[PDB]
Amino acid sequence: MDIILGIRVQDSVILASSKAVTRGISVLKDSDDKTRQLSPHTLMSFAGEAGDTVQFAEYIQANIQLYSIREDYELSPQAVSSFVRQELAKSIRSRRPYQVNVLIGGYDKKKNKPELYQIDYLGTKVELPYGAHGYSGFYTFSLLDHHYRPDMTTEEGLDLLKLCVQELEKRMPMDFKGVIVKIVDKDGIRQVDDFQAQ
Amino acid sequence: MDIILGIRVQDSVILASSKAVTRGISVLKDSDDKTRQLSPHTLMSFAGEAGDTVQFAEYIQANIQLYSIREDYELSPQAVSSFVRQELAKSIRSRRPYQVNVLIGGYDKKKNKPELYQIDYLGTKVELPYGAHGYSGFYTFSLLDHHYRPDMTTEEGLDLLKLCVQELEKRMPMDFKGVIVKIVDKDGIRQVDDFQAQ
Amino acid sequence: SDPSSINGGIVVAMTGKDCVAIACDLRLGSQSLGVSNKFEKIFHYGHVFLGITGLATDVTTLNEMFRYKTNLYKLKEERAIEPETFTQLVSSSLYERRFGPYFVGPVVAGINSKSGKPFIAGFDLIGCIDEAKDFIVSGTASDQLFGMCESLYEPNLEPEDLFETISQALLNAADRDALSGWGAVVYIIKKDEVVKRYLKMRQD
Amino acid sequence: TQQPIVTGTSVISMKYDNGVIIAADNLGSYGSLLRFNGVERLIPVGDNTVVGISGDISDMQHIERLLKDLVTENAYDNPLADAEEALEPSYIFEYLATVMYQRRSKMNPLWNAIIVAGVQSNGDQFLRYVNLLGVTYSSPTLATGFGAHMANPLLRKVVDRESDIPKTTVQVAEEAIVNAMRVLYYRDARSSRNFSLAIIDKNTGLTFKKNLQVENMKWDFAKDIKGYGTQKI
Amino acid sequence: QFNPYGDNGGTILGIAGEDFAVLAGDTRNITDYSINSRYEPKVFDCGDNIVMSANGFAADGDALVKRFKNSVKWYHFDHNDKKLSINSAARNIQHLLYGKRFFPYYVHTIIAGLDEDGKGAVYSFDPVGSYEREQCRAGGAAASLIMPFLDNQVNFKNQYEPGTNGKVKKPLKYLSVEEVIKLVRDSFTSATERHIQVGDGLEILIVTKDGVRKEFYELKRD
Amino acid sequence: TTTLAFRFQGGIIVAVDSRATAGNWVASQTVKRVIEINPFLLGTMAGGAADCQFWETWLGSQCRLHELREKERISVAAASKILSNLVYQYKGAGLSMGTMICGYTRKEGPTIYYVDSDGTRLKGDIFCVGSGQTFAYGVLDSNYKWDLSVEDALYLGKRSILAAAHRDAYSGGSVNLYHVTEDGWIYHGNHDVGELFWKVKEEEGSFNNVIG
Amino acid sequence: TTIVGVKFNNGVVIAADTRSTQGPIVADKNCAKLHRISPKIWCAGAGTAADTEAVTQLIGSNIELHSLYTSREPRVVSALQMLKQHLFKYQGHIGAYLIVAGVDPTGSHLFSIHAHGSTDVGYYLSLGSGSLAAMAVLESHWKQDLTKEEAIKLASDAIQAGIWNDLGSGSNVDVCVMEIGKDAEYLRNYLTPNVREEKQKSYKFPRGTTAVLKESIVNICD
Amino acid sequence: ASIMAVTFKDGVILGADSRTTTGAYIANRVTDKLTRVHDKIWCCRSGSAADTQAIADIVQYHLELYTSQYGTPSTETAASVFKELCYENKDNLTAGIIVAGYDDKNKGEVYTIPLGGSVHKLPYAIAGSGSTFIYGYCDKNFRENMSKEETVDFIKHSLSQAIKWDGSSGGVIRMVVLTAAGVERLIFYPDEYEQL
Amino acid sequence: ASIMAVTFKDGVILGADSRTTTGAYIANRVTDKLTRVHDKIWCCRSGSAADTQAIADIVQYHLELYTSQYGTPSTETAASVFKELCYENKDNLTAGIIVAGYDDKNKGEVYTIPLGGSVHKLPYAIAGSGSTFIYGYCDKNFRENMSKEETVDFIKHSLSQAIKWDGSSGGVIRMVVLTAAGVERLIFYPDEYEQL
Repeated sequence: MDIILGIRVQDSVILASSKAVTRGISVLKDSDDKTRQLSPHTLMSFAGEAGDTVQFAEYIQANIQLYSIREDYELSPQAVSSFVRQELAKSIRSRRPYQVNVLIGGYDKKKNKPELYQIDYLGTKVELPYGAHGYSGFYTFSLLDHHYRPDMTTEEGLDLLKLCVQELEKRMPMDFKGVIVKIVDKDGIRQVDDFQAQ
Repeated sequence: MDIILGIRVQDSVILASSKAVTRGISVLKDSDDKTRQLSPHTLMSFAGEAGDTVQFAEYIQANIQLYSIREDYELSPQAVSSFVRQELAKSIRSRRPYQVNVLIGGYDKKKNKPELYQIDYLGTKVELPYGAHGYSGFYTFSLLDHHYRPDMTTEEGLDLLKLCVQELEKRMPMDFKGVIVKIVDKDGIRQVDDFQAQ
Repeated sequence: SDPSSINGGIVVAMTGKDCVAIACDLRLGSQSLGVSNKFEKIFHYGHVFLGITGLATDVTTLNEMFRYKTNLYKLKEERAIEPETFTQLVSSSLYERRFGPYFVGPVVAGINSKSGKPFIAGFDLIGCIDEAKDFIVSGTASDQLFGMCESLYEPNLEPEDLFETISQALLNAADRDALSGWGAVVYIIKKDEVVKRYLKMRQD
Repeated sequence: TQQPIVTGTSVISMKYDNGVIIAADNLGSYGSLLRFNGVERLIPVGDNTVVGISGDISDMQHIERLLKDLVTENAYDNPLADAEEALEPSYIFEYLATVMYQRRSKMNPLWNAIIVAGVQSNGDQFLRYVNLLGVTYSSPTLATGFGAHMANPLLRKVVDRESDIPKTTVQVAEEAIVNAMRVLYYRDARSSRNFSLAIIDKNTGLTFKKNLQVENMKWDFAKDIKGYGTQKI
Repeated sequence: QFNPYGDNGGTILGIAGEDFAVLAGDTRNITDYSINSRYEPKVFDCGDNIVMSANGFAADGDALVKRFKNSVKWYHFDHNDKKLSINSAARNIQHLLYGKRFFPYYVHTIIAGLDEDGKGAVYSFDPVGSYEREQCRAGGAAASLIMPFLDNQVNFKNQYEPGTNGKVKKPLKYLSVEEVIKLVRDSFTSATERHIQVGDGLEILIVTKDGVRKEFYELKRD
Repeated sequence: TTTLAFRFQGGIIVAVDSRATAGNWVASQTVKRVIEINPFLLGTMAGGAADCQFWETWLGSQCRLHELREKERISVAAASKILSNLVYQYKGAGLSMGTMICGYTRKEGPTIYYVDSDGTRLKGDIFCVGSGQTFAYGVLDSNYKWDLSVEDALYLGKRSILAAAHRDAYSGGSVNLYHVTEDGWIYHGNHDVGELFWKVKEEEGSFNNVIG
Repeated sequence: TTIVGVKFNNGVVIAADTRSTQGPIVADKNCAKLHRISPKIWCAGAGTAADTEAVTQLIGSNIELHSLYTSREPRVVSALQMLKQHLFKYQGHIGAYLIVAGVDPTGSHLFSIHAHGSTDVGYYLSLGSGSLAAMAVLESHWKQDLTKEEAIKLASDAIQAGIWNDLGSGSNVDVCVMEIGKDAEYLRNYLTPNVREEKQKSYKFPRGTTAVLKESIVNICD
Repeated sequence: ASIMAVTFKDGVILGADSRTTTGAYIANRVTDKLTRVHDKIWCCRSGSAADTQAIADIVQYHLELYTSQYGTPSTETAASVFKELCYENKDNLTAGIIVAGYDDKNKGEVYTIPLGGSVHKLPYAIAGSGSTFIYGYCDKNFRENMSKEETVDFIKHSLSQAIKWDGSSGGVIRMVVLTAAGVERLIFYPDEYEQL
Repeated sequence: ASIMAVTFKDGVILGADSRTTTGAYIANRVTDKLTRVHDKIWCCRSGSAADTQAIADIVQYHLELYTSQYGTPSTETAASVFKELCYENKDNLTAGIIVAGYDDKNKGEVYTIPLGGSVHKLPYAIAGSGSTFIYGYCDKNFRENMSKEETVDFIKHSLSQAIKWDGSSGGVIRMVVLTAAGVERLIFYPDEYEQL
């Protein structure tokens, strides 16, 4: 793996996601959006097993675009979360288990708060200020512990994010070929395409 | 493993050598000279097993600085090569075998030609225009095949070298944290410390 | 490797004079890495409490499940479900998946509202009901908690006293445990009032 | 790193008011085949020590010659070989125990459980166990291999703690030891009806009984057992 | 295959006092599920006011005790009957254990006596000879049922001064040999209940400047 | 286990945890993870408990033996290469050690060598080793100037160890601090991680997601 | 676990210990291993705690419904045949080892059922980890045609043998006496040999010892 | 186990030991290895007690039902019902069985069903763990058309040996005599068969 | 293999089959499993042909040399030289041997050395693969102090059986009679021992 990051601030949630796709010996693509939009104000980044990864995220995309369309209501993050969880917990005692880890981040239009949820391929779900899957956590959690305030402006938090990626490029053996940073707030899901040099 | 390159031109031999030292999970050093000088006009880059690597190259350094000092003659490259080979071939049916791969490059002061030798941990030795150990060869040998002339100036050959490293940084999954390029010619062994931006 | 201990955590329950206590740590971690310090292992259904240790995605699943099951008991049975009963529902319910178990170590604790009798019990992942007058322990510090309780416990503790006792048993086991800690919470359950205190402990 | 072949089963023993008792059947078995029927697994040394051996019979016969050899040595240049400076249990034990642990530690163990029983120069009861690993321990009541499981519980009902030893007559110990051997033959599948039993009193010396037999077995009730549940006829 | 190792169980605990030290162990010696002896002692007087215990596999610990008891006989003959510094026997044991580094004495091993200053000392060992000096360490199967309790009732951990909110740690006192003995024989009566490998008897060796004393207390036999 | 060492203007800082575990069970938190080799050199225990104590204790001997025979102090470079060589001699016999050998000599300056079971010997400026190694690296990497007040840089070690003790289950307990000057090393106490965590949450404003 | 059964002249009696072990630890020092199938058909459970309970609860339920279809007292030999065939359907994957005894209209019965589905009829039987300790007592003291009080002493004597001489068994002695004439009597903890001597101290903490961060009241009913 | 069955002038006789062992431990030393599937058709069980019991139990039924409808079952039929179970279920069973019975036409009939599930009709047959030691004694000492007490003796000796040499065999020696005049159960105790 | 040795009034008799098999194939059907280590001390080989051969070869020497220096060797001694080899080399050998011989004092003496390396003196002893089938016949039909032709017959029958039942045994039946009056080698062919 395969870098999946995310930090929830005051007014939004931010998700980092390595750009690289590696097939054993060669790096096949240097530009992979490792995230599906689940709805206007809810984003899901993901990493894990080869094919299992995308096929899951798209199944969830479908099922949430369907509940959106049906009740003409934007399903709240807490709920999209607790649904994605159940769908993983279901597949863990199944025949071939989805082997996928995800970060769900979105804006609860009703509490006007940002929320970040972390769910592993087992169905283990917990809500966090910041989170990560794979080994991404070891190099970066020590920095977040230290520099994180929950009142951080969206700008203050992008800064702290670049600092983590920098540490991962320094002490991590994998060449993950950068990140794509996406932001989720009241206005929805936008992507900062000026990052590896901000 | 761990990038070991080398190309022999018209008037010299050039050795590239990844700068990174990785201990499983963390990258411990970003600046490793993976090469011992065997004598004024003979250089040996190397990669392979953990401790086995250095301990060998130094044993060879000693034994060649000893033949140098004893006969006050600078042992020729062909010979330093065929000695290092025998020392590996000896250890392959030994109790614990040196697991080391090496590139020996140096200037034969008597033929006034440059020479590059490639030797794997088994004692497999052959002389080449260009060479590499580990997987380094797959991404780069296709380029050398194409762009290599044996009349290449030392400058023309540095250019072609940068081109190989660039391809390795693009299609290779390991973050090897750069190279150190050393050059061996009539004047001896000097190191170009302006490379990842020449 | 072992499922019963990737995530971590412990839960402990005791009886006193007309009261009961149940407590846990707030730790959730993948192996060595601690991930959350706000992951409680104790859930309630009416006046019956259930602590569950072990694998997170199963601790969570069983909460989600017993809410469901007990919510319907309330509607269908016209009353809130009793501790003695709920116990027997956890047994049969766990043993449903005998050959593909939920990797959990449940502890039931609460007070029978008709008889006012204190009640605690614990299970293994396939539903054996260990009912016990004294105390029930569970988790990655199965051992350490048994050690503390066997010494620190006397029966018929007054509530304000049994909080000190149960807190000290939990705290001091989790400090000798690598995979437990990071906070703690302790419910003290009188016949009609229920107090929930969080604790101060090392954070390593 | 060997493995047993011809084996002999349990050895059982307890101490009492004056001396000690040890017994062991006369069967060495090739796997599931009760092959050899005249084996003696009580080895007397002097008339103050009896050594009982369960486990690999080939390694037992070796240990036997080691003691016949160790008795021959003791006598050399020693006018008191049949008195003061003659062979004591506590010696014979510390010797075998030293060997067993040496052998396990060369990864070529002697595949046995050994119980050294006897009386010392000074009247003291001596009873101790040592096995192929070098493990050593001593209880008022010791048995090896299979006897450790059924024989002990019966004997400990006579000598539970040390304060019980002086109170235990000799005919009581013998009666309790013979019982256990009967029970061993009811329930141990690698057992013989023929056994040997040795008593070592601080007064009467070494009394070594060869060619005994389990008597007074109760099997009358088997006639009334038919079927395996439902069956009546 | 042949497997040269065992478990004989039992459980030992060593506590360093201010002017004394105790080193306690149970008397039960087992193999698997059967009982071997109810009395076969685990804790030994080695002379020069040093008591030790090599617990885990009996044959290996018995053998290690023998070998050190002998290292003392010869430090005498070799250095004119000199007393073996507690701290020096510890180091000699490191070299004993590490001698068989690649085929170790399978024992967690503890010694107790008095340091050259008269204060109490206890040392703990790997099976390969890592040693550190300890205030109180338990080794053995029931190690985990004792330490938490000791941490709490001996080093007063997680205990605060009442009504100081939680800012003043309960002040560390120092304890009569009679008090430490209380905690020892309650640590054990506890363990005996919830560990099947513990019971039968409890033997404590006590080292003062006056020498070594043996106290013995019965334990549940189930 | 978490151990770390680094060079700076005022010499070398060494910092360690003290937790030692047998699975889920914490058997001692009173472990001297820094080995006082002789009064001018330090080693860091990490990997195999005994394998470190022992060969570095032995190193201390071979070091004295070397100072008597040459009436001059042994250089970090050669102190370490003796240990590296002795250890490579037992390759894959099952030795386990990962240690930083630290010293400050007339001729070499502050000098740190990382030496491990494999036979590796590496001169560096910053090394962390153990389970919580990645956590230390994180704190060290972001807050490390070379010209750090000997007092600020002693705090940095105090804290790169904290970051780790927190997350890692297998690190924790208390922190040992050492300062290495040309004149020798100076102990800087044993600060219990329990109490230290709280002290740092207040003064730093950090660890903000830890309700206390 | 230790369980036994003993036939006497006008009935049968079955006994068990009370210790449940997860590995080397004792989880319940007193769980009853004495299970009821029908009023006068009880059985002793050894093996997987859960399976002796579950497979008892079941056969006993089916057997209850069957005594109602048939308007007839439930027979030991029914509970045997239904248990036998259930356990066997399950290729031994259900870990129950039972001593099944009782009185029905056909007399006194005593049977043992192993997990793979084998059954044994006898006059004295023992199963479980102390099986061999108990069977050694039974083989020494059983004569044909016991009496109620003789047969009880004997089964309790045989359970003790297990308790002491086995690390797998311990604590108390449960009994159930099924006389042919009378109702069944279940004497829970008929013997209590293992009572924990009074501790050396009392560890009741002075109120306020524990540091609290946040406190609050949760609501119980809506 | 350790079992056999012999035919003679007046009928057939079944014999067995009584020792079921799990390991080195004799779990039951009085086992009834002679099991009844019909008035005068019985079996000898050997192998898994749980398997041989389940089968005999299931044959006892097939034959109780065959009696209901179609009448009294040939000894040959009892054997066919055993084979059909053992063969068609070979992969999951460990049972070697000897079916023996008396009708009036053929008198003594004996069928041995080895592990495979094959079926072999014979004058006498031995089986069970401890049979290996008496293939010698039996082939030399067996005769056709023996008298009743001649056959009891032949069995008592054969099984006296099997038990001497086998650790997985022992207990009492059970016999069951199947003739026109009825079913007679025999038992011989250790104090008796060892002194031979 | 399939071998035995019996003592009697006049001495000792050794008997064996002649079938060494590797697999299902009879590589030699006329093997001399009766091997001579001295005038009137012979052995019966069973187990690895390569191991039993090497050992007997090495014992033949030890005893030729013992004769040179110290004189004629007790039958007991031959046994001790076998045990010492078999036991002290157990980890690397698969051999079960029967040593038998005649001196004038004791006459008939027989020692069986099982695999372990243990040694057991006995009146008669059987061994080799096909022994399992005659433990029954032999215990019942053996007597002490038999006559010469009584013992030949006892062996002919015992071994006639072992070969009937064992696939790893067969060929001709070899005997060797050891008495004061000398060494007499016997052979009985299949057309003869089968008709028994």
